[PDB]
Amino acid sequence: GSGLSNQLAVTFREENTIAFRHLFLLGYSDGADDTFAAYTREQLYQAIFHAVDQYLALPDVSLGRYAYVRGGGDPWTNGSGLALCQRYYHRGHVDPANDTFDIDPMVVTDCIQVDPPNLTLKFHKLVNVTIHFRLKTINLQSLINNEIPDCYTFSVLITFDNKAHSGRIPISLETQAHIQECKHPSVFQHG
Amino acid sequence: GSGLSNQLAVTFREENTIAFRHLFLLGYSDGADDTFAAYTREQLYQAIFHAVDQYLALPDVSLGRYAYVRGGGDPWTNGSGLALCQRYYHRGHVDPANDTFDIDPMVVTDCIQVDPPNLTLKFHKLVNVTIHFRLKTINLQSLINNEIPDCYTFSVLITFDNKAHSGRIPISLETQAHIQECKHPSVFQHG
Amino acid sequence: GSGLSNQLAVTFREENTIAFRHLFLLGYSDGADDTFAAYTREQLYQAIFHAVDQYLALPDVSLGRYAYVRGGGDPWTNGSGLALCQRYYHRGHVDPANDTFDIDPMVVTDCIQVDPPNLTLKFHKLVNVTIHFRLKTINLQSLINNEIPDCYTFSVLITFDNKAHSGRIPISLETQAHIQECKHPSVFQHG
Amino acid sequence: GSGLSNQLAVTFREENTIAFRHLFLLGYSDGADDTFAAYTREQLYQAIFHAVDQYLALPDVSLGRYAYVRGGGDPWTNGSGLALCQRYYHRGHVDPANDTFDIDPMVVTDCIQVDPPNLTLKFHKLVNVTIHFRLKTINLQSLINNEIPDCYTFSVLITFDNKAHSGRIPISLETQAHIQECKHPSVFQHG
Repeated sequence: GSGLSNQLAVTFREENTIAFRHLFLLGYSDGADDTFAAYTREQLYQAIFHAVDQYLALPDVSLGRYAYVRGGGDPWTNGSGLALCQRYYHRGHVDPANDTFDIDPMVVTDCIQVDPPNLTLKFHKLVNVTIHFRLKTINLQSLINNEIPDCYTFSVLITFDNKAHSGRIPISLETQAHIQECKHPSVFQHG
Repeated sequence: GSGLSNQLAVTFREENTIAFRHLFLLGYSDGADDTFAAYTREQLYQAIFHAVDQYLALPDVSLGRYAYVRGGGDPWTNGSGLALCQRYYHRGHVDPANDTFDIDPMVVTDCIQVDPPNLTLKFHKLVNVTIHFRLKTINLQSLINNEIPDCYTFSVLITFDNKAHSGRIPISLETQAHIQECKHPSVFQHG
Repeated sequence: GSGLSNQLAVTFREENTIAFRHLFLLGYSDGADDTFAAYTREQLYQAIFHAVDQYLALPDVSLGRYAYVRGGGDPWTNGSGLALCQRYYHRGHVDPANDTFDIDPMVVTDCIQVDPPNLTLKFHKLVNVTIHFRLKTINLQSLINNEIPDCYTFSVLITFDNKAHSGRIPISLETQAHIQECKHPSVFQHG
Repeated sequence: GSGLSNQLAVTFREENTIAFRHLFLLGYSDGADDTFAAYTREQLYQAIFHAVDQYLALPDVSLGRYAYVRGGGDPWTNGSGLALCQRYYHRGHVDPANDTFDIDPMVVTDCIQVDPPNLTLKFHKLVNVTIHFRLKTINLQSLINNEIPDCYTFSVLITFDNKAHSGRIPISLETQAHIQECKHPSVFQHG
């Protein structure tokens, strides 16, 4: 009943999240979560594009059934499903060879909008790169616990964090889950 | 003698089972048991077919000597060695884009019979896919403990579980062992 | 001095042994010792041949300097460096399909001799396959502890164990070390 | 403030160091630090060259911004960025086949100088091979803790250790960090 309903819901959120890591993170394998990172530019660009591409090809490859979500204040412009954002110092003259730098640390955010069916990164002044998108899905497992399937909206955030400017960029994927009743649920139930 | 006979028997069952995982599970490696899963359709189809194909090519690749078993009530029709079954909701209209669904949760089981020497999966309404088959083998190790080799029948069940409808499908292989005396065992024993 | 001399010697034996596993065991990686095994015939033949071939190509690929050893009662015939042995039941009619077998458990050992610069395995009656060879090397590290380098003879035994007849064949490599003074050691030592 | 400043600095040093391992060590993966080693000559030469080449291509592949450093007494001749050194016994006649050796254990160091924009190893008398180079970088993360970015000089030492003459050559990368104020730091800071 209820204690089970909660565990099933948490489990549903974790399983989807694990699925998202395998689908969107290039070269991801279980147990690699806090070491997973990019070390070269090619790796980073390959990781960034693979994630956007897997987002576009989702209906054709995923074992789940997800609906795209469009709109919202940040940072999806209208019509937008995926936001590929770039944060860097407004001014970042960095010259270790002469032991100097000149910096305006105000952070600028450039975001590219991608609507569900090119990028020039600023490495020396890059704070980070994020990929934001939402996916909706029905929680069918509920039927086993004799409950009406729920309506989930997963907010997915992939972060390529360069805040340490260490030559190592850890990559992570996190999800927030908004749960509500579906508009029209119908489960035939007599026999 | 006897305490050893039991441990040897358990060990025999576990070793065969581990062998089955390496032979029938595509991409399997030790220590991956409870994380092993499919995340895309291609992976899933590739996993399903590899298992059936390895079953067909068994006599030509295995380091063991297994005999195929035919018949039985469920779910082998007569003449059948391997049953590839599919379980899905009788009715499963699932539309997250419009927050609705319409479901008849009665489970339907479609099984394909494969006789020892094409598949269309229903992802949005798929409960699971199973592969059932039996293999017989002689337990020769018994000779070391000065015992007459036993006759084992291994019932193998491979499950691709989609009950969580999470986008992640864990894959597992389990075995049940039926043990009995062989019809005619002969071990020359004088010298 | 002496406590160090012993640890250095043990360490020398372990390092060489670890090196032997990487050189002679096909697909070997650290930490895989008690799970390392073959599951198909191709794997097994590929493992067996790779070991013999690496033995033949040793002078051209190893980071160490090993001398081959010839002779000895078992199982090197004279002129022999490597013995590839096969043990199987003198008689092993094994027919699980009809639940019978007929066995003469006397073990027969067929060994092929390979002299430092084809195989037909009996799977259903195979007890095991071994590869035996000896390598000599000088223990130079001794110089650090101000000692005269030692003369080591490593007896290497690789076993592909099928005694469980489980479809799984664990593969292992073990070494015995015979240590003695070298015939003529000379370490210039004035400055 | 200060407790954070220290942890951030230590973390900065560790992250850069981890980055160096992924960039310069051929085939490196996390968690492999004390087992990482070469077992054949090809592996060793491939490891040595990959490290030098990655040093030369650094500006084009790294996610960080490093400046090369030239000069210094040991072992960079002037104009030198990378020193590829070789240490071996002045005299090392090693003949295990006849159980003898003749050695002059005085160590000779041959170093090749590489200036930022062929090798013949002596395996039987090789003590080790080292690769020494320095890289400078600005510690930008400091801005988060409202501090002026620091000027770091990383001294990188890669060691291919053959002192055990065991056939196994462990490979490691270590760093020393020299920290000082930058010549001219400027961080605009009003708004």
